[PDB]
Amino acid sequence: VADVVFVIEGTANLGPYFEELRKHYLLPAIEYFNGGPPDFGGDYGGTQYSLVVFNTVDCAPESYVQCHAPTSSAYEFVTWLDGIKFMSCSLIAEGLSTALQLFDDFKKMREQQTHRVCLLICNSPPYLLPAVESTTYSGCTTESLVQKIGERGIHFSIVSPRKLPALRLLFEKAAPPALLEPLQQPADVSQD
Amino acid sequence: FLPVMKLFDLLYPEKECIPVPDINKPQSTHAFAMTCIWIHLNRKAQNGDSTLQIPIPHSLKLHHEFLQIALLCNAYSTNSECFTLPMGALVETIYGNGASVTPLPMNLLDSLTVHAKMSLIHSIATRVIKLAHTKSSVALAPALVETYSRLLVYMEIESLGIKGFISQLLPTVFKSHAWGILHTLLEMFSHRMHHIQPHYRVQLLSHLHTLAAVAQTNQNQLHLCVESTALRLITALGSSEVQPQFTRFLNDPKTVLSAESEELNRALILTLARATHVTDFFTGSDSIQGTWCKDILQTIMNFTPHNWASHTLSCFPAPLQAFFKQNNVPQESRFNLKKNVEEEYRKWKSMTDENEIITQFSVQGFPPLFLCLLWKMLLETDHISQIGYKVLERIGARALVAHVRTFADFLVYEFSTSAGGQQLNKCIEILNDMVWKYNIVTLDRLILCLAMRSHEGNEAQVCYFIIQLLLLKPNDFRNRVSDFVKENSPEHWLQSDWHTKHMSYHKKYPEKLYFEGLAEQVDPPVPIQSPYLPIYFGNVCLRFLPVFDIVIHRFLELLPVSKSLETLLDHLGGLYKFHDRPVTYLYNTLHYYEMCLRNRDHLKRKLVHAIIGSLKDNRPQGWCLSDTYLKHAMNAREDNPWVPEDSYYCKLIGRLVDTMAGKSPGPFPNCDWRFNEFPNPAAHALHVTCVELMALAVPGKDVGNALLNVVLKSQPLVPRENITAWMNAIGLIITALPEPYWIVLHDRIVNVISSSSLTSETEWVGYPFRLFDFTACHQSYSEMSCSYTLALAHAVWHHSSIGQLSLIPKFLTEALLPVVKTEFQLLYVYHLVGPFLQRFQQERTRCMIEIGVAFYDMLLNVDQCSTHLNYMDPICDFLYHMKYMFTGDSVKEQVEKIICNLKPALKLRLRFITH
Repeated sequence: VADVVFVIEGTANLGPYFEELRKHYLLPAIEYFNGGPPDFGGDYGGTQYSLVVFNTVDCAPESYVQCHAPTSSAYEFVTWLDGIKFMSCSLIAEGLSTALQLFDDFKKMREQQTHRVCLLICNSPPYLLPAVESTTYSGCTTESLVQKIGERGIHFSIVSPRKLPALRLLFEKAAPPALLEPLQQPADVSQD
Repeated sequence: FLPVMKLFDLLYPEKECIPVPDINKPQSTHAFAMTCIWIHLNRKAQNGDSTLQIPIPHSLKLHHEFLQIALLCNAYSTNSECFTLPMGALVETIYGNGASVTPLPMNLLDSLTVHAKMSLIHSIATRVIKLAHTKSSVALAPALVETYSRLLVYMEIESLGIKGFISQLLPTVFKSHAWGILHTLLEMFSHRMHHIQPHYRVQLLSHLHTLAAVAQTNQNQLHLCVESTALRLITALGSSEVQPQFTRFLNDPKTVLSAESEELNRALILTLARATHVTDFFTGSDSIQGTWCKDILQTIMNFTPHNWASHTLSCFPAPLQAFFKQNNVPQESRFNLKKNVEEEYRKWKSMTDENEIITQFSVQGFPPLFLCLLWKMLLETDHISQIGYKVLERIGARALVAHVRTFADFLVYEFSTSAGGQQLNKCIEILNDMVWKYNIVTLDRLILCLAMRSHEGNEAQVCYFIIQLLLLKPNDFRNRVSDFVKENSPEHWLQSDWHTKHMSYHKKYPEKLYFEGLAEQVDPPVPIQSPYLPIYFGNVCLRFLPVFDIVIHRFLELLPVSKSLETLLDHLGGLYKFHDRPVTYLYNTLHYYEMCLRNRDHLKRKLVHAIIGSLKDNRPQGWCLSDTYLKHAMNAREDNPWVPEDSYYCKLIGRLVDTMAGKSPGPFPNCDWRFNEFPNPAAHALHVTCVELMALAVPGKDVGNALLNVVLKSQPLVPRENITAWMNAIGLIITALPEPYWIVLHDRIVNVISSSSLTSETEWVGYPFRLFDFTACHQSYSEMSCSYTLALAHAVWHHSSIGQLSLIPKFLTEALLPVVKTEFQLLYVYHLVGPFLQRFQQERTRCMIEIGVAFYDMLLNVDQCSTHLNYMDPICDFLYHMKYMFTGDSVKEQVEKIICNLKPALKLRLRFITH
């Protein structure tokens, strides 16, 4: 219980749309996974969760990622919701690998397993067509998807906007039960 | 409280798991507090219905629901709707059975009961008010009330709680006389509570006086018990709070404070005399502030006070009561004996036809008549036949006051006529076994009436003999307390077996006071006068201290037989089983004695070890200076232990300089930091310093001398860097000791060095400012003797700024005139006097002008024998602000005639001062 993960990518594509996306989808992430509207003590028991943020590789001189949410005491994540950065493709795969390694570290040392689930959020239809020339990972977004879903039993998900990206077709490789068929027009489900 | 708690848990509870359970059966609540605060957070969030009910207790999950008797009664979950667990953790009152009624006393609070304060407040209060409201017909169930007695920090933080408790006791005495409950709780409260708030204690005094006055206590003739408690309320409060409290009860004596407890009123005025001398409350003025005590007199004058015949009247600084001392009706023109024996003979001859009429002819109860029957009886084995016994035990004390009043004269006359009692050994044994068989005297009022008119110089010896042997010859009680030494004295603060101990004690030797110990034809027990039986012995040993005061303060002419009263107090060690406060008992009895202590000096020559052993009725090993003297007094104790006192005094002051910053958790503060009169270790420093310096007679004069010695003849043990602590220490020890002890400081400052050479060719040291003011000796250099002397001065000035300063103005006018020759002498005396004038300005304004003209007089001197004044303008502006900031246009006329003699420069400076 109280397990979530956020991955924001649609900065340039959903700059203004991010407010409505939060008002319609980010509220149940706290309303359902907690008692209600969030100051509480922060522990390492597993009740905490993570949140990763990634930007466009093109509109970036040298920096890649700025992930910061080890525990967040389930409120510090609510603190830096509006503390996002803004920047055409996006090449988000290099940022999905960050969440991959993060949940790998979680399963490696933070194992008390609460089967922490992960959710991705994008507005542009990204693709890191060059999957090479990286630091500690040389896989594509489909390989990352099948590794995070098939190899790792971590529940994957991607909350797309009203439009139709390609990830809605890439969902077909989600071998574990993701429950991404019905859209969350009512309160969001723990497994999207 | 939630944000600070969260920040602390993030900082202090920097962890994510709960390892190391650490059961810690003895004490663990100081460790598991995190679980308690978390449960409190959950309860607050549930009351608020938000914040996810303070989620994730996982941080201390093991300690979260660890709740699933005497070892782990962690009553932490008592926030709300869980009071069953704490109320069952502590054994409540018993309801099944019904003089033992409440068994199973609990453990002392220090074990684990130190925390239960926010929960156990009114539980026992509700219990007692419930049992008192309906009725108390069966034997009184509450007897574990001793638990409620020992609530130290609890009653400390909830003084309003006990205030409400008393204001709810008032409806209890309103219901019916508070017969059972009051006589159960009040005695144990008085005999168990010591460090009570002074204003709260005087409120308690007013309450008890009001309840004892009205209504009548004819059937509760044992009411005198609370009177004994009154004595304990007039003992330890005289130190400082007497003056602030005098206005608190300012309006009470204007109507009622001396209704009938005239003996208690004499006792309290004696205690007030004790308090006023510490420290010299009337030596400053004796003309205008006299009304401040006249009000007190204004009460007792309505009820025949001060019937002392000036015998004991030797300590009042204001002997204005001598205006009202002739109405003491002493001996009633000496015919009182004839009158009472004539009426006793009339009664004895009329008993043949008056026993059926004396019931209807008991007008006024015949106050000083019935006790005279002891001599007429006992010739035919107690012919009273309870004829007047029931007539007596309705106004017993109120008639026995006059009974003993006339019996004192009777006995002194008889013993002066016999001169040895060879034939009056009969009445001697009568008075001896008068305590063996239960009598209604309880020896509670004998010494006061005996000192009224019998202790006169012609008859002081017979009354001293009375005080000596009326209680010491009977061996029914002295042996009982002689075996009672190893019961409460070694184990005093381990209250867990008190119930059975006191039960055994007061059922073995005594039975009951109302039980007529006189063996007449019938003896109906009537076992109904048993409301509570906590103590039968504390009364006499509590009253014995003013007995010592009276026998020592006025009868000191007798040196040899004083060894007998020493043996008597050796037989009365229990006298010192409650409190060690001989400071006032030495002051009021030593005021004018230190100069003429020779007889008392030879008495103390043997009383040193006697007082040492009397104080030794404990085992905390706390008082070492006494044991240090003992180990330094192996042989020839009259001369040796007073020679190396200076270094000794070092250790003494050493202890004091360790009382504030040194080894604070030492042997001194203990047992129990709150009942040995410990608001501070200096309070215990007081009486130990007193008893040390009261040993010999050459001290007091030698106190200040040896202190100045250890100052300039600095022993290698005396450090030079933290000297100011030693300054404060000497200041305290001086402001603590009586007047003939600090009186030496006057000549120590003005006579020793103020004119060492210091007239014209002192030296090139003449620069006054850099050296004469203290703190110049911060280096090993710049340390002049005058500087350390000024420092010791300022110390004793600030510490003794209560009454010792009051004699200072006249002092300057008496001795400081023909000593001032130069100008730096004037700067020195300014350094001495100035910085403490505002202390006078606060309360003693009426002497400021004196100080003023004193300084002005100095000007005259420094105007006559003076060629030039180099630093005169400092004195000019000093006197300027002296006038304008403190005195103002007040002393203009007196100074007008004195400044006209100044030098032209001084005129040019103070031509606006004269304006």
